[PDB]
Amino acid sequence: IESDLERAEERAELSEGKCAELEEELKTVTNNLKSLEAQAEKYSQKEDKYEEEIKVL
Amino acid sequence: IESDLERAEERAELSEGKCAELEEELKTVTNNLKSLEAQAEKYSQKEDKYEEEIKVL
Repeated sequence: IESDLERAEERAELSEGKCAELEEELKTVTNNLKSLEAQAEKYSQKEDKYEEEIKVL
Repeated sequence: IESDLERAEERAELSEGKCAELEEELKTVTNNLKSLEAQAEKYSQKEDKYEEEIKVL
């Protein structure tokens, strides 16, 4: 039973490590998505401004 | 020892489930990020053309 307990412990440790890594990856990619969305909104506004400038000039 | 082993194995199962869910989230967010990268590239091309026309005018 002691050997069985050791095996269970090591499996749990590996699973937790993978979980932590996945958490970090998701955090990074979600931050990237947020930044890109803000940039896209600003770009739409800039595009409208540029079209207005084209018309007036 | 037997009780501790049972609890450890249950913990490992829970961690594995969490890892699977994290994998799903990561893949979904990755796809969304790629789509928005393409959108931003289109934004960049539009801005380039508008800038050129502004210069000409």
